Amino acid sequence: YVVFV
Amino acid sequence: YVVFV
Amino acid sequence: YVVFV
Amino acid sequence: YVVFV
Amino acid sequence: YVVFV
Amino acid sequence: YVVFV
Amino acid sequence: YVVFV
Amino acid sequence: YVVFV
Amino acid sequence: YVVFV
Amino acid sequence: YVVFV
Amino acid sequence: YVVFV
Amino acid sequence: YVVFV
Repeated sequence: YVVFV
Repeated sequence: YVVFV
Repeated sequence: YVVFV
Repeated sequence: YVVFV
Repeated sequence: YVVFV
Repeated sequence: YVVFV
Repeated sequence: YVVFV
Repeated sequence: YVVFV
Repeated sequence: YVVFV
Repeated sequence: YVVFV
Repeated sequence: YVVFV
Repeated sequence: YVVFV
């Protein structure tokens, strides 16, 4: 899982 | 916002 | 699953 | 908005 | 499934 | 709006 | 859009 | 299976 | 977007 | 399985 | 984003 | 398994 925000 | 899962 | 928003 | 799934 | 909006 | 499914 | 299957 | 979009 | 499977 | 996006 | 699996 | 992001 990867998130950029 | 970017998600990879 | 990939999302860009 | 872009989704690939 | 692919959506662009 | 574009969908491919 | 291009698909080969 | 190959897709380019 | 490019997928090979 | 290979994806470039 | 690049994945090989 | 290899990911570059």
